[PDB]
Parts: sequence; structure tokens; C-alpha cells
Amino acid sequence: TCPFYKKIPGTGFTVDAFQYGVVEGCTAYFLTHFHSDHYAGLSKHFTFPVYCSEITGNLLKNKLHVQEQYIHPLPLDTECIVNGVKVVLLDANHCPGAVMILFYLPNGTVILHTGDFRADPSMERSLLADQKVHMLYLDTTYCSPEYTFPSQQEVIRFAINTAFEAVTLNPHALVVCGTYSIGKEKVFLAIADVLGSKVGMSQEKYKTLQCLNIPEINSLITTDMCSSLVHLLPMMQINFKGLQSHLKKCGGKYNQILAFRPTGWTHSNKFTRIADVIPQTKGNISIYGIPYSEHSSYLEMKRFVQWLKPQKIIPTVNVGTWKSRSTMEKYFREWKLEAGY
Ligand code: NI
Repeated sequence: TCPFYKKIPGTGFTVDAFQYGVVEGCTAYFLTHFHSDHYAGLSKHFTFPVYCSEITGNLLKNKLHVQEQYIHPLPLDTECIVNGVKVVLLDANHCPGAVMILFYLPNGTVILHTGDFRADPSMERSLLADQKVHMLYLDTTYCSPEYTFPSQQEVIRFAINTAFEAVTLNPHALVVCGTYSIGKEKVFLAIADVLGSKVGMSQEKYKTLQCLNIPEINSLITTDMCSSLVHLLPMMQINFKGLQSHLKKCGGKYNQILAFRPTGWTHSNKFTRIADVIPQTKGNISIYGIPYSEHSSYLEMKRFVQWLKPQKIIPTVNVGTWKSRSTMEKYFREWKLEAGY
């Protein structure tokens, strides 16, 4: 049954709650972003109102075939009225089309649901600064102090320099980048840009990217693999067997693969600096794991919450074990005591 942390009190609303069947007394289903754990259960047969960003609405219509009459896209940073309740969508700095939702309840409570986010100081100057928030439903994916990682900018710098060096030394090398959902587009796009190539990909992936309103996308992506030296593959295929196989398919156009797997976190971060990262190599294949995250680090999350000073925090991630839940609640108390709220 629908967990409490997907329900907005004082409304008929749910958030990312599409896998429970008909939620009893839900008059509007919000979807924060197009990732499978959050959209699971949507299809062409869904007949209730879905509220989302324009980009998420493009993906609903074109990838899952949800009918147009049930998609209610809302513009960002704009006061809107839904079943008599004022709401605002804000940029979550997650994947394309991902939002946070501000709800202004009739009784005067103000709730922020972050959906999935990577906290950023830029948020401290949006519509959030203009009023107080009583309840925060928080993306706690990496809510433990061992989760440190570099800025997205330092990681893209490392990838571009690595790729440019490799292909300049060997103009017959192929670069491969893994993907399994929308998000992290900058990795493969920035590499293609420095090399003067388009990114080659499957028809289904090309379709997904064309839903995202990315400026100048017809210039950066293609389905013609033959004309490209940056290929996008499913993440699962980013291993020595999958890559040896792919290289065979290219028919002696290329004699080396440099591949990138942008993971969330990996334990090498506690010990290693981005400058200090090395690939796994076998034969003429090298694989780099790079810590490109689209979730808050522990310190980025902590800053955001200590700025916002909510009266109550409701975690939405890692809530399934008692030891996790208990540890998170202890961090929230430290933060409140340190900041004085
Ligand atoms: Ni997500």
C-alpha cells in the first residue's frame, strides 16, 4: 500500500505513487521526474490527472504513450493552481525535466518535496527564499558523511581531457559511454564536442533525447554509428566482454576502446582525488569509473537543510531499515543543533 511519505497531508495529492493501483482518495498524481522507480505503473491506460514539467510530459506522451488529455505540464518558477491549491515547480538539478514541488496548503502550511535533487547554493536564490517551509520531504540517497564527491565540472574536465588525449595519440580509438536512463547527458555530449564528432546511439535512445528540448541536439546526436567516434551503449554492456563484442561489430574501423561508466558513488572517493583516478585495462580496452552524481553529497544536503531550517524532515530514500532510519534522524538533530533552529 502507498507509503505515508508519498502522500501530501491536507490535499488529495500523491508524489511518484504510480505502482499501488488506485490510491484511495487521490485526486491528482504528481511525477517529479522520468526515472523508472518513480514512474513505475504509468501507461496508455492511466486515466487520472498527472501533473509534471513540460519535459517529463513529452516523455510520458512519446515513450509510455500516456494520453494527452491526462497530461498537465506546468511551467517552472510559476505560481499555479491545482484543485484549489497553489503550487510551484522548481528546478531540482537532477536529470532533464526533474523538479521539486512547493505546496501552499489552505490552512497556511508550506511543504517542499524535493523529488530527487542535487542541492546547490543557486537554490538559495529561487522562490524558496521568499517564505518559510514547515515540512521537507527530502531525497536522502547519500545521507552519510562518507559520501563526498567532486563537482560535476571537475569530473567533466577529467573526462574531456582524458578522451582528447587518447584519440589525439591514437586517431583509430573509439570512445564509449554507458547509460541506462535519462541524466548525465553532459558526459557524452562534452566528450563529442571536444572531439568534433556526433554521439551515435540506438533509435530508441535518440528518440528519448529528442524529447528533452536540449538546444542544438540535432547537431550533437545521430543514429548513424558509422559516422561517429563516440558511441552510447546500455550500461550493462560496459564490461570487457560487451566491449570486445562491440569492437568486432565495427569491422576494423577501430583498434582500441576507451569507455566511461558514470556511476553514483564508489568507495575509491573516500581515498582518491579525481586527478588520481585510473582505468581497468585488458588488451586494447580501458574502462574508467567516474563519480558523476546527480544526487546531493552529504555536505551539499547538510548546507541546504541548515539554510532552509524546516520544522519537520521526512526522508524519502533509505527508509527501509531501522538502522538507516535511526542514523538519518541523528544527523538531522546534529544539523539543527549546530545551526540553532
Ligand atoms: Ni532519479
